[PDB]
Amino acid sequence: FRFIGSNNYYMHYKSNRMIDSVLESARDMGIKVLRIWGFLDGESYCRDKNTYMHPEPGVFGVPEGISNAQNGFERLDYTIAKAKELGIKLIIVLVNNWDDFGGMNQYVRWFGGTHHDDFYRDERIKEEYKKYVSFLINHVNVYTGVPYREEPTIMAWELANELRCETDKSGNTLVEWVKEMSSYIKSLDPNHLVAVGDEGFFSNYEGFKPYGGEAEWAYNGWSGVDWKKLLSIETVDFGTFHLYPSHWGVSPENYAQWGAKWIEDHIKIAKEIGKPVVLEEYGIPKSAPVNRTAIYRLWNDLVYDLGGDGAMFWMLAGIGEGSDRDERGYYPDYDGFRIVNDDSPEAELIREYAKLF
Ligand SMILES: OC[C@H]1O[C@@H](O)[C@H](O)[C@@H](O)[C@@H]1O
Repeated sequence: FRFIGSNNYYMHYKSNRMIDSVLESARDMGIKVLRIWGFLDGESYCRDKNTYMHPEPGVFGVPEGISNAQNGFERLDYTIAKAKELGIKLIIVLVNNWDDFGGMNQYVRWFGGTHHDDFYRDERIKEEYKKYVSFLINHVNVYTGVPYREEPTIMAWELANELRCETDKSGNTLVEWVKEMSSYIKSLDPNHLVAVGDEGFFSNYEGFKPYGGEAEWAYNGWSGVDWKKLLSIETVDFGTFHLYPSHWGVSPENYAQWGAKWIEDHIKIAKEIGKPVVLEEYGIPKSAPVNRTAIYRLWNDLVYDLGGDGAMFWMLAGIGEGSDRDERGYYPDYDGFRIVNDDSPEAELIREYAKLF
């Protein structure tokens, strides 16, 4: 199974109209897999979206006594049931490295820690993450009757979006945490694939250096991620990597070749370990002084020709509503990476490549 995929982060708190639009757009475009968030941590983040998943330790869903709120499990249930109908598979990520939707720092605040990376080390935090993930994976979808652990529309669980641990540049903290949590998920759900959801950083591997000497930190272990070691974990089924040369220090004239080398290196390493590998987020800003579609074509050709298992752009949006609606009625392009199902050269490229993979 090889595919063109995408990402959408608002499938657990927006309306039926808006969810139907993203999933219908994916089906129309040929996008087979959508990577979505399965978390909403912290009372302030829940209140901001009027949607509750994990507002406090041991509270899953809407707090007793709060009325007029959405339950993010019910919105995720609706998303899964519609994806099932429309033939879209879902990768569902279980916490954010970043503060959007609470993330690791929200868990550290709950447990009175002092650094983001206490999330990997404090046993009280690790226990709360396992309680959350157990609740989610055992949750019975209210539109299908099928618990998520038995739902084939879900392709994979992912431990943590873009996990990093800068406080341990040896890589060992993340290896231990990924071993513990991926084994834990397999103990709950022996059916589904498990992956990490990280960006794919290397930790000073002989003969792997960045294109053009830019963004060395992504090759030399700065983030505390040793991707090869993570991919070798028995309870990890496939490797994930992300690609944003414009965020990482690469010059615009080097975005294409830096990204090309990044894809080549990840596929070579995963092929030697013998597990599948997915480029699960990539993006070039709409305003970059290069042809974004030709970069996306180059990177999709490389994944296709080198035998990578999937290429997933960040990100796909559909129609918008309320305060999230732009000049054409769509959910707005807030970050410069949005693609929608229109006549843009990027949308045309995605439709063309979805026919190939
Ligand atoms: O904070 C810097 C990092 O921020 C994240 O939001 C992005 O996804 C990364 O690409 C970036 O390196």
